[PDB]
Amino acid sequence: ATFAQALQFVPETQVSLLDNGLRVASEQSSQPTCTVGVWIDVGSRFETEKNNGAGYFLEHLAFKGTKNRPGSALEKEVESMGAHLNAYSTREHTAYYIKALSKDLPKAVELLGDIVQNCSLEDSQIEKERDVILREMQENDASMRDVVFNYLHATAFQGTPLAQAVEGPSENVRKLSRADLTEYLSTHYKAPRMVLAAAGGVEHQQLLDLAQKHLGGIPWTPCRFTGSEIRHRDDALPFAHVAIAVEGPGWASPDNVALQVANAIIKLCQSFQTFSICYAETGLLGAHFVCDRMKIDDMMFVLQGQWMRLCTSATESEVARGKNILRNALVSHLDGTTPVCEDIGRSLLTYGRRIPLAEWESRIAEVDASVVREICSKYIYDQCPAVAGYGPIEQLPDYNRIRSGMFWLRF
Amino acid sequence: QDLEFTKLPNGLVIASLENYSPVSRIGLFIKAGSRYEDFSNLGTTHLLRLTSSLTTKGASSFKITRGIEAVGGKLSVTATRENMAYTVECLRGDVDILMEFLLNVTTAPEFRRWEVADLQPQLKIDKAVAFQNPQTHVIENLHAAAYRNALANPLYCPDYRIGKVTSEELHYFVQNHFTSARMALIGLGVSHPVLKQVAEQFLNMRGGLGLSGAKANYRGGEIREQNGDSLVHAAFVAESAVAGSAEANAFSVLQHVLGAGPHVKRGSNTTSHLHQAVAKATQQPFDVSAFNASYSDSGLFGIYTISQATAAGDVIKAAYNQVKTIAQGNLSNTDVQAAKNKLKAGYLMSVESSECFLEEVGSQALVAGSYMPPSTVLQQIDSVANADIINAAKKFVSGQKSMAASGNLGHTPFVDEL
Amino acid sequence: GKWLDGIRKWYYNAAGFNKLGLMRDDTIYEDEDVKEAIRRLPENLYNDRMFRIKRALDLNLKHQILPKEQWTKYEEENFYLEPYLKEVIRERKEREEWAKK
Amino acid sequence: TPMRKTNPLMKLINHSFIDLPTPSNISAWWNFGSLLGACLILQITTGLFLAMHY
Amino acid sequence: VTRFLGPRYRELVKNWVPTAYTWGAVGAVGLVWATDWRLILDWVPYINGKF
Amino acid sequence: TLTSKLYSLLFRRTSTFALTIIVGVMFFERAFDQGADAIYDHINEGKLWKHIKH
Amino acid sequence: HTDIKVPDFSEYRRLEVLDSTKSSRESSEAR
Repeated sequence: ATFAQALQFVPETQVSLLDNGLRVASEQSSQPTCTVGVWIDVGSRFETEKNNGAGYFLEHLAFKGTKNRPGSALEKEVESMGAHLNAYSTREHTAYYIKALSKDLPKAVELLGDIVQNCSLEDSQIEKERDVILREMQENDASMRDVVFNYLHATAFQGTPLAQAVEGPSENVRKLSRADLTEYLSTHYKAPRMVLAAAGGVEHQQLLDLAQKHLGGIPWTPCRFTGSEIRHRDDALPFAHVAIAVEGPGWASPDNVALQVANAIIKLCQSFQTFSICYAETGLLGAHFVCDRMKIDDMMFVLQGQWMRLCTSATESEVARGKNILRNALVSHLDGTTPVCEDIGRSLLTYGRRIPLAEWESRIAEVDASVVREICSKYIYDQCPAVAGYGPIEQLPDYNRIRSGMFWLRF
Repeated sequence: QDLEFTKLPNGLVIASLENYSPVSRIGLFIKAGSRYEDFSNLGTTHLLRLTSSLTTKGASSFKITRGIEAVGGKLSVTATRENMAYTVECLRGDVDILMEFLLNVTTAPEFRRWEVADLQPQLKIDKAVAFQNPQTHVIENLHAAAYRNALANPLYCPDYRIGKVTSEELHYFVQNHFTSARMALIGLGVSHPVLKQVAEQFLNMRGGLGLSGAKANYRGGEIREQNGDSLVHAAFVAESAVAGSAEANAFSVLQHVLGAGPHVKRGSNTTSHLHQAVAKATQQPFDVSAFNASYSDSGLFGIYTISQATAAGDVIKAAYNQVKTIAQGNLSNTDVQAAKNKLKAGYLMSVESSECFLEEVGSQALVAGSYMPPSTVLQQIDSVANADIINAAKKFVSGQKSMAASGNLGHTPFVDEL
Repeated sequence: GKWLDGIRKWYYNAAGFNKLGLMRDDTIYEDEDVKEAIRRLPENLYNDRMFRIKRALDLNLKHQILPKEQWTKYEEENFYLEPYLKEVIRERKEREEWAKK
Repeated sequence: TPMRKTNPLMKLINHSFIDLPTPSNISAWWNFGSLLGACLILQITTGLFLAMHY
Repeated sequence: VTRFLGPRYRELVKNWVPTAYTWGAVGAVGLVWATDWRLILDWVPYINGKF
Repeated sequence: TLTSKLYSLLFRRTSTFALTIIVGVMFFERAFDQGADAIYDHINEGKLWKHIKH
Repeated sequence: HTDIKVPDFSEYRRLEVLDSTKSSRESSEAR
């Protein structure tokens, strides 16, 4: 029927708590496939300088061998089942998930346990991963958007442990011994810091039984935003990359929805996007655009003018359009077993509960033009920003010019 | 609930589902594609899918864009060598406006010549960004070097046609191919009665057939693109069976025996025979897959390899040998079952996303007219036997090869050598 | 020789461009011949010169000086721009000599 | 584009004064030139008021 | 003028009314201070040096 | 906190910043002029004719 | 590219009054 009724149609995600602390969540559906994964509340933010690349290295070698079966055997079993075994690591989250058939739900869950509980850190495999990661860092150096975002994080958080990259420095990965990885696993991969989330054609009782069988052996038991800038000049690069951000509220904040609407509200730029990267207690709200050498200043002016217009003069039609865009993006994102499973895991990790879609719609409905402009002025207006520019960066206005453009003399 | 491929009297095959997802998704799949254009209007379809937002007879470009944005939905155009889909996604209560926009875009477009001229430079940028990944470029050269009549027509307009696509050609193509009998309307969130109503809005659509032509004749030609790239991408192929045939299922199971793609993050592809062979063939980084495309008139099963130039030949040779070994009959039963599991899982997992499910239903409606449930697809996959796979491998090995390569090309063998 | 070398070393130390991390060729006036000589420099030398000049400008703006350890040493200086500038001047003088005949 | 880069008078003012590429290491001596203009303005203003009675 | 007759422009004017009032106050107080009007500068509690 | 209200009310919008600047200009002009006059009168007390005329 | 470590700026940062529970937003407002 209506949008609200359709949201009510969405099945709930049953959540149970094991004895050791593991939080098992599921969302029953009629799909013949499923995606079962383990989300660990451990990331680059929790890593000191000694082991900045520990989590990434463990992500690399997790699928290359467990104690019960060698890495070749594990990969062969995954391939024979027809499933896809994938993993990712952010500065605050880690995840190992398996996209499989519903009838393969048991084995897959067991597999996850073998990946998490008893991980085999073969020294030869560790050296192979060292070589591979040393190659991979140089490979990733080509992608300038990720380099720009890493620059932005490093300059924005600096002294905070939130500024170090997920990959970690070359010297760190070179010297990252096996004992360091084992200590990282021991101190980090432990319930209740973990969530086993599944979606698709899965029954919550079956998932709970499998979690108790294979994930019951797990042991029972100041962020600061600095408005700095970084600009790496390289005129040989064809286009300049710019990412400018300001402090954003963490996961637990009602203002996130209004900021999402404002970003949705926001062509000189060849490719211009708006990001609202949220963390536990901090966040980066801003824009990333690619530019010609001769048009950086105009694009920065246009973006800051849009920011000021939202902060001061936010009309009702634009806010309604932003709310509709946000609703459509929210509903369309949660299409497919993998996206909903990832949402379940992350939401349990950050928000708690699962924040159903009806509450999201009600919160969006609360949002108003007055609310949009008030929150934008709260977070954007007259705030010292963090800027990251990858060459050719010469026409990019100096930090004082950008900071001055962060406010209006007419207002 | 289940779909029902109701066919309207004019010929418009209308199908509806009742997935209670808050986003209603509608899709108009026309049998028009790049194969249906010829040398006279080559590259017309590439601009045709970029003119979705142009002003129509019943709605203006500004009106279309602003209404679609304000509603929050999206209107996208997907194109392949046989079919063209207009997919519109909106909220449940916002179906009528975007459906009218879709009607205006497809049935009665008004290609204002100045708007078409302004849009034409976008062709260069779209072609360049789409050619950023080497796979698409090599596959385009492969289709140009394999077929000669219909499927050889590129998806992206040729460089010489970038600035000379007149609006008259667009009108001719639309009115000769966007006809009722060559189209299918599929609605996922939309309940069947309103889908019938919008189909009734579509009732007076052009005529009852189009200028379908050509047969996609096969040539054993090759295209070589001498570039300075350190990495070389090659793809050598042989004519497989048409789409929707048991032999097509055999070729797909064969490709999954050879190894279509990775299954473990940063995996070594232990099951993939091609990856294992090339690993001992060459030590530098590589990537080998069994390219397999199926069409109404013909098909193409082959090997795609990304390797170093100095090792290129070796790599492909190894890959070739693997298929030859399967052609000799060295195909066990365990890896066959593994490949069948891979194919079934891949199909079902692709069907998960509503976009891909809509695309699959639209393609089935266009080529069959009756929905094929996934259980029947799984049964057909299981029906394939080892002897059929051996026959498919023999057909690939014995057939005339067509190859397309790009890179340094200092060591890549030619078609006769391969 | 020895006396002249001592006087030259004294002048090099007295001239403060070594304090800012600069080399002698970085100090030369940028006229047309020097502009073409810079254009003829290899990319590595051009980038090194550009960074050294930028660092010197940054230090001068801060009214600071590079640490005494990091100062350029008279006995360890490269005259990278000398061959290119001499060649450019030679070509210009050849053109003028032809143009005066 | 900002209004400063559209109006021709604003174009001239922005190009010559607002967005003029100027070396960062410029010392206090380069101030004096600007001071000179100011002095001129003073001499044009003050002297003008002297002319009303001289 | 016809194009400006719409709800959005009314909302914009409502948003900018506080700014207009503040700038008008700035201008008025600046004029009073610069001219030393003393018609108005007599009411203010302080600034009663104009005996 | 002092700033939590001051900056939010006065220094947030530049128009309010200018308004408080002008009000402060008035008050500072009056008080500074009075203080400077008092200092000058005290420093050379008796010399000035304002005292003599009494 | 991962060598993104910004050199220490602690010697230039405004000396915080105290290590109170003052939020970063409040400190920025004060500065």
